[PDB]
Amino acid sequence: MDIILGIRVQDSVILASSKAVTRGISVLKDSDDKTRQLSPHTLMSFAGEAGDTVQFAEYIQANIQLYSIREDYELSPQAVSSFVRQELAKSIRSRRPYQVNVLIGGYDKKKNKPELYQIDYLGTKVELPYGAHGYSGFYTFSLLDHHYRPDMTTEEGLDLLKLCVQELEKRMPMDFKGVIVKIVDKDGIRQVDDF
Amino acid sequence: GYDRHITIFSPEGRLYQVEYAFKATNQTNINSLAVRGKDCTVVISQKKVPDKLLDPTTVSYIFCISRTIGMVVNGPIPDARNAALRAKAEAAEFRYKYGYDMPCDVLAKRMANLSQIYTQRAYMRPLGVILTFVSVDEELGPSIYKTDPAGYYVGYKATATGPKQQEITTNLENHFKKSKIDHINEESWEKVVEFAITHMIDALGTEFSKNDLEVGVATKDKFFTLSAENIEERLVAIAEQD
Amino acid sequence: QFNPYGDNGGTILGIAGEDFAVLAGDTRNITDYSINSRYEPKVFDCGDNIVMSANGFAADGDALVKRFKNSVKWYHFDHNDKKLSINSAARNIQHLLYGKRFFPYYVHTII
Amino acid sequence: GSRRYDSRTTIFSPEGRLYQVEYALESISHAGTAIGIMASDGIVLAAERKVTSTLLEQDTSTEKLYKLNDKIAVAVAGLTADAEILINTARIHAQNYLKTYNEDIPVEILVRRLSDIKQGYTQHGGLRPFGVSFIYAGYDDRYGYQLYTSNPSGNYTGWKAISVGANTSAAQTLLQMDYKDDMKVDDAIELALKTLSKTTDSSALTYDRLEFATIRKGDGEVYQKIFKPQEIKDILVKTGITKK
Amino acid sequence: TDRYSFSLTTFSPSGKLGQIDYALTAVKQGVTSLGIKATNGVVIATEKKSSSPLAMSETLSKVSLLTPDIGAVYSGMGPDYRVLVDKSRKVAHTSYKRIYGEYPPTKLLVSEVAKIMQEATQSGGVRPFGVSLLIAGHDEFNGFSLYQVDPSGSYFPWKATAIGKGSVAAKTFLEKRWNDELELEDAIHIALLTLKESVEGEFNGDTIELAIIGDENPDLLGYTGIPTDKGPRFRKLTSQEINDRLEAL
Amino acid sequence: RNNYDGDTVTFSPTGRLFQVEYALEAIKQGSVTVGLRSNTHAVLVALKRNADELSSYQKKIIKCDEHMGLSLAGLAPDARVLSNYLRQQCNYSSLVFNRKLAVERAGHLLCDKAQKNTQSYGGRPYGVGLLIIGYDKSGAHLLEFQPSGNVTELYGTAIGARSQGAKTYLERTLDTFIKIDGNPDELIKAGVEAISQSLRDESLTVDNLSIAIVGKDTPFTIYDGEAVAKYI
Amino acid sequence: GTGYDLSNSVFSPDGRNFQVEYAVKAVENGTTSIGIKCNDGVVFAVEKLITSKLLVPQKNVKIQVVDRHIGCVYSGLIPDGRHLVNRGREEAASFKKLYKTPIPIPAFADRLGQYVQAHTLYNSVRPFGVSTIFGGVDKNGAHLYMLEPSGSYWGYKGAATGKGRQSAKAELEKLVDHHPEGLSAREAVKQAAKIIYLAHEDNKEKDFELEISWCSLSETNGLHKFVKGDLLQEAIDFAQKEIN
Amino acid sequence: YDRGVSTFSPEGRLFQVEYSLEAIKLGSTAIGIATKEGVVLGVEKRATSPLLESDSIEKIVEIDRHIGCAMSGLTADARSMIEHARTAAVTHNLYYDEDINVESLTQSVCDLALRFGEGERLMSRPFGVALLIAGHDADDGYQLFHAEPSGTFYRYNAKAIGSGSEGAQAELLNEWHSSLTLKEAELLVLKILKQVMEEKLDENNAQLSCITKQDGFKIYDNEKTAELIKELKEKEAAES
Amino acid sequence: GYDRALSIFSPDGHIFQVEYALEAVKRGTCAVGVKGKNCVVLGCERRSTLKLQDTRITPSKVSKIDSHVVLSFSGLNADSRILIEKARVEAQSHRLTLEDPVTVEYLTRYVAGVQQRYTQSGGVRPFGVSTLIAGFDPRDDEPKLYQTEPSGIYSSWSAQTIGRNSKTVREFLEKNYDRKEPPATVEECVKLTVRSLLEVVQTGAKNIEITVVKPDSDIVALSSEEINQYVTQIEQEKQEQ
Ligand SMILES: [Mg+2]
Repeated sequence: MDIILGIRVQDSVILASSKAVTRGISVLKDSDDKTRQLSPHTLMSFAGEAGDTVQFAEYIQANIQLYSIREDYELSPQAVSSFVRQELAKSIRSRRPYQVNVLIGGYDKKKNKPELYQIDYLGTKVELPYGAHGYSGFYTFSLLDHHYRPDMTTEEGLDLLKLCVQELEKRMPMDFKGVIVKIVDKDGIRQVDDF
Repeated sequence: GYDRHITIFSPEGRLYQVEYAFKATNQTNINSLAVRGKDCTVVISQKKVPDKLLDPTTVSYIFCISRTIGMVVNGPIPDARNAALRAKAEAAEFRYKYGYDMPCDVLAKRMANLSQIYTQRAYMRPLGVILTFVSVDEELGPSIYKTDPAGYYVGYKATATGPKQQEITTNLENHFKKSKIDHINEESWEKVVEFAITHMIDALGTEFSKNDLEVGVATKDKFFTLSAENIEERLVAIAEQD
Repeated sequence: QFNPYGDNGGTILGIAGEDFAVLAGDTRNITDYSINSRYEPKVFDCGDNIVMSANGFAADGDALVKRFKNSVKWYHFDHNDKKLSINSAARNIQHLLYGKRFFPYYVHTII
Repeated sequence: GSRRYDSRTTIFSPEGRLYQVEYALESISHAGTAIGIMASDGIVLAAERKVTSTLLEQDTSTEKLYKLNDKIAVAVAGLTADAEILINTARIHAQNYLKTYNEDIPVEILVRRLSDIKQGYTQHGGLRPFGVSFIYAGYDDRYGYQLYTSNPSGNYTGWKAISVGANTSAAQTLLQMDYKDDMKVDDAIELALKTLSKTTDSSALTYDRLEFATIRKGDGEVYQKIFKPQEIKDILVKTGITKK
Repeated sequence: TDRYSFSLTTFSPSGKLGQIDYALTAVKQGVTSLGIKATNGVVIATEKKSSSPLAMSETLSKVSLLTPDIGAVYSGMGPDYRVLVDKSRKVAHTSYKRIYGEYPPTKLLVSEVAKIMQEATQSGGVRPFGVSLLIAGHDEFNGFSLYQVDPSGSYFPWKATAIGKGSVAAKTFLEKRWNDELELEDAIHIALLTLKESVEGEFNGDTIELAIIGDENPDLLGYTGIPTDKGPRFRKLTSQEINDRLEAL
Repeated sequence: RNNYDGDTVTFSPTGRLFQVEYALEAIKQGSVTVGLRSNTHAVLVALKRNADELSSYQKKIIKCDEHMGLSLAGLAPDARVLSNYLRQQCNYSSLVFNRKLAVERAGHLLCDKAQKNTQSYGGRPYGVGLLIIGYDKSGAHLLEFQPSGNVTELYGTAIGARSQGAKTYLERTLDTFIKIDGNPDELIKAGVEAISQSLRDESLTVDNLSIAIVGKDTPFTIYDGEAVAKYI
Repeated sequence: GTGYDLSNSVFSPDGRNFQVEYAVKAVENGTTSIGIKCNDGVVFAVEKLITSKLLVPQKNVKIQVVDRHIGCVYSGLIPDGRHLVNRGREEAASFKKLYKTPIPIPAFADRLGQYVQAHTLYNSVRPFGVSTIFGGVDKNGAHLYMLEPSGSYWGYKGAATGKGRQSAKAELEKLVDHHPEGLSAREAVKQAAKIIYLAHEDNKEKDFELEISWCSLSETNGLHKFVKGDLLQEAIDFAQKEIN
Repeated sequence: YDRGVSTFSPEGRLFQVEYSLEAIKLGSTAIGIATKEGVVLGVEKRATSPLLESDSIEKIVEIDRHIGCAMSGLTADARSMIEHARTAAVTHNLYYDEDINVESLTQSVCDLALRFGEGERLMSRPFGVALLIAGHDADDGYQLFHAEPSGTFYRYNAKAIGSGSEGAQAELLNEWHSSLTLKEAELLVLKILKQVMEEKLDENNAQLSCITKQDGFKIYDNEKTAELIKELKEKEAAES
Repeated sequence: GYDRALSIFSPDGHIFQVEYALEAVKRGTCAVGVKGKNCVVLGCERRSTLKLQDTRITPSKVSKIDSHVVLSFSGLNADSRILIEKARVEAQSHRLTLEDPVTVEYLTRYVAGVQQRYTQSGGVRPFGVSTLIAGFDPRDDEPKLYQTEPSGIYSSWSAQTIGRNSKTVREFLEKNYDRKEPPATVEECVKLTVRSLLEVVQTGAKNIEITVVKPDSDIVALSSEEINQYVTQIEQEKQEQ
């Protein structure tokens, strides 16, 4: 149902998250922000079962912020993605598994590099130039396969995301009420005003 | 100070509680000996019944652990029955888990390991008993195995336990030095009982009536204890012996 | 498979007046199409001027009535024989019932 | 009951000191001297074997220096068996961090976990503390080369050069005298060997009486070398402590 | 009702662990046992001091097989050694053979026994073990090795050593008689010569216990048909072999 | 001085359990309470102690069931614990068996509950003595309970400070009060005379008096305050 | 050394457990209680010290019943006796549940003995302060047993414990010497009444109340019943006539 | 250390209980007066330094809207009891839709007091704090209870605990009557506090609070307490 | 298993283990906390013989509990680590369940409750640690400084010291801290704190740490050069005599 999109360009990562929250035949919310800031340079968008999503995301955020306060050091995006993958891989074999899929976008200050990770409720992690969770992938991947260049600027990436969102609004059968777009780069995390 | 009350090391590297348990073994002032025959094993023990109000048939320090293993205890009867119950339980569990009757030496090693546990853990006190297991093992023949409060266990060609232990020990050693074999070369177990009683009266220097002795005989696939009438029969045959 | 529930019929009815209340119940206990008893009362005095009836599954109703009677006994024990108000009894019965939210009492209750 | 035999190992003295911690430090004071020195391009650990004999095989012996992972080592002073228990738990914690974050565990995190393990025994449980002091020599990207020490209290500190075990006062005075910040790893090797030869309780400092280790950058990676007896003899004859 | 949840072994103000030193005292009063490493095997020997001559000597087995390539001898309190041998045989399977399919190397098994003893010197309501062990083993990647394990849980590798009453004397002998070019038979000879001084009583195969970690014994395997399945390297010497090697002194 | 009073698991060389004796002494320093019975009723009278003139005379009689109750002398918390145990046992009898718990069985259960604390390390004997009255299928019953575990059925007794006065009073008045059947007021008056026989330099008032009555056709009832005014 | 008697389960240098012997001292300070094994059953008797006439007579029963065929009486700390009887009731219940037949007297004796002996193995528990005379009729006939705080128990032709245990024992001994053929049930009851009256001399300061129970194969059909009513008065009269 | 926490003295007392009472004797003074117009609780704040902000000295706490509490002794030990009482009151309101009786709240608090020893897990020692639990319910009206670590609790028309408690009790005995009014109770509490205080009584080292059936449990701010202190000064100044 | 009552009462009404923990606090390095007009300064004394100590990697006495709240201590550093870990976990938990960071008072109360539980639990000894917790409540500019003792007591302070020679520094603060006129600028507060430290340090800037906490989660520890600047200004104003 939910759209979770991510494009990693030359100098930043861009995350798009559908704004719609729907229970039954009612769109309860049209302005929902499906991301949590795990660290100043690491953002995580999430989608899946009701309640599981926000619970898991805020639990991960709590642990990452606790680490940052304990060590006075910001974990790399790779380490954060490994921690989240371990949590999901442990949850999948518990009594009630978290049914959450996440995209983790970070700017590693050490490597000075944008990293984008895709992890599903099973604990399947991959680093991708562009990733998508759920049925939205079935449209976006091929589109990016044609239009994505590794040396794209953030504005080019935003035009590409606009193209993807237009394709989802055209062909996807559910009205997800637009997307919230966020950019993670060396300067931190900002939100694109209007999209 | 406190190193004399729990099973920890004294500065001389000794466990005083174990020594005092060994001391407690002689509290009953009862002697016993065990000998091996050609195909049997006999245990003789003293039967001292001071009170006339006592039922003599219930005064016993010989226990039928399994159908093949008997155990005679030198020590207080509460610890004796504790060890006897544990040995019976262990033998039954062994037969259940491994499909064959527990060997005498294996039960001795088990009880010795439990004794070692008691000498190493401070919460449990040692048992003031010396256990002599007798059997006719299907793989070892007539077998005598003794275990003490210290956790030691060892097999014997013959053995004796009690206050006059050393005297009986010496007597048996001498007989085996004379006979040059490690057992009693007699076919019938009654004669081996006779030999054991004869050498016990020789070592202790006192005669025995039928109510002063306890005789346990282990033969292949059986362990039993003689009645007062059967003990009297052995005594009659000893009296007739020159 | 074992069904832990049953239906024992019956019917209860409570009406409040100006300075009085009434709780009535039929004295019939049935199983399927058989009459178990023609006089098996199901409206009970519980003390502190409170009458109670749980109608439906006779076993669950008896259990609930017993638990509530015990609850009033211990309320007297623990609060200097304070009179159990009708609303206090209602709340205590809400907690008694919801304690088995996942293995419910198959009874409708009226005090 | 049984409370009469309880030595009450985790109580305070009227001066605010833990009896068992102080007595275990006194125990460690009689252990073989160990030295760590942090140079600008490496770290060096040296230690004296208190247990030594003509018939003791040294090739297969590890008494004072231990690998925790591929970038952290420890010099131990005190009860070797308690040290091995703590070393096993530290290795396990390092591998746990690796499995969780897919990154090598920073040295200070491992040091703090092991020191917390030590401190637990000094506050609850009614058990004796670990009679072990550690010198951690490690490398991580965040802080570079790191040298730490931890005593039975659970306290850990960071040093440019430090010594634990026997004759810590003399060795610390010598290190404070002869340590300079810009020195290289070979200079640190020389200083460690000189301090151990001057504060030893034996007649001369021999190869069979020493353990040696260096964590250095030599190729873009850091190599952890536990010196073999022949390497120890060679480095000893190179600094002029032995002949042949 | 086990209320002894506190250490019975604590640091004295001098820094000593009293119970460990007293266990070492108990070891030093034990009958002498020694071990000698050769280039083609290891030998471990001890005296079978029997209290009564009525006792059967074969039951007093002081050398015990741990793995087909690892055996052990001791000095100290027999029963502690016996339960330690049982725990060691068990941990050789649970902690290694059931995980890797092969028996553990000598150093790993020795370190496990050392961990057991150290736990005995720190857990609640327990005394340390009153024994010191000499473990002689062979593994494919370390060759032959000889380790000594103390009540403290400390273990050290020895070219040759001895423990017990005559320990000091024996060690002097070994120091002046050991060389890295030694043969297994020469090591057995030196072991017999060293034990001959530490024993007051009779000196024959029945009064001495001696075992070796040498070559593989295919005849001691029990089955044939797997060329990779080598025989056991641990072999306990019989009384006849001990006497045959004694007669030529 | 005495190394055998450290805990309840230590016998003295004489064979004594000093901690149990100190619990008994905790009773003897507690306030006085008397109990007596006839063939139709049973009465507890309790002189409740006050901390001072501004204090409240502490509750000294506890109901355990409609047919059974007790009065206490000693550590009030331990009496709360034991009374709760007795309430739970009566409740268990009533619920599982539709059966009023016999007074003798309640005494047995209290004896067992108290002995469990006199043989195990850690913990202490209860510092209370209890007088238990009750009317059951066997008639009227009065029980005396001590921390030692000894529970005994009596026609009357008293516990607390100077209780021997009331004890001897009932010893003399036994043939009198045993035969007062069907007149609770006379039983209460006899008990009040008894508890007066065990007070020195004091006088019963409305605040320091507690009465409890149970018997044939009479549920266990407690009278406090003006309800006891009829008995001075 | 000294201090051996302060803790339970501690061996003194002479091999004794002084706490058990102090428990026996506590037993000896208790009221007298006896048991007589007759030809086809057992009789138990006990002296109840009437401290005052406020005690309700015929109440405050001391003899306890286990299962329907075992009778138990004890001297010493009455609460410990009740505890031991409860344990024995649990043992008999479990035995009946598993093996169907009621527990034989030797089996029950060993259950009680193992329990009491286990209470002498740890310093965290106190030994039992009772001596117990118990028994009854099983498929093998009549059995009488006495069990001491040590856990030691034996089978007796007659047993006695408490203050007046000496005289009683002596009197009992005469019985064994007087009739080697055995006593009948009612004869044993009357004899137990006489023996209790005789042993009361060691506690002659306070008045006493006799309490008798019996378990006879012919008189009670193997069940344990209190001797009450006319038979109790007959035994009391026999004892009183024997005193003057 | 040579005994046990649940060990009787030869006179029949619990050693740790008596020792905790001795520790409570060293605490700040806390006085309570129960009238027919309300109950008053006052405490000596007792600052250990002028730098300590006297506002953060919380010796009077609210158990429920109709029940307040004053602590004396090791006030750190009180915190757990305060939490237990707050949860007990709120839980009784939850289960029964009514306010908990003050005696019932005090009884639940005292259930904790003797919940110590070596066990099945308990506290190692008794509490070192005593409580004055003041409240109002419809059954017994206004009530003031004294709760000891001995598990026992009493009811008082007035009660003083803490350091100068002994001499305070006598004074209360002199100045308490059944027809005492709330304002007289406040002034009397302030008077006895000023008498037993080691410094000059002002609004910074003395805290006042009350429980009235109308407005529940209210702690008086510094200004109301200062005005009451000025009024007490005026009343006492006009006497000979 | 081990549940022995280590913290018990003495016949004079004392818990000797808690008082001995306070003694352990008395022998630790000195820590000072001063409330400004809009800031809180925490100063700390370092132990001497640091000639070979690596100040880069050694743990500092002032640990950050949350972006807005810091904690310093005096006593045994390992117990302080345990308390700081508990406090940080509780701060994150409070963020997670209440959607608002901890107040300085709530964090202080949690730490003091942990310490009290350790003085009331069997088988455990009290913390040989006393703490100074400083910061600003969320969306508030009023400084907060609290102090907790091993016993479990906690209280607010305009300024307070713990550790060795804390009586001297406390008397100095009582003499030179006017509640009517708190240090207006951050500079005045840091100067007062470094003077209070220098009264006992007797060395120089090398064994003195200073951390300033300003509202909206602004927390910065001064480097040794600013500390030396303050020390040189103090000694220059000292030279006039
Ligand atoms: Mg032991």
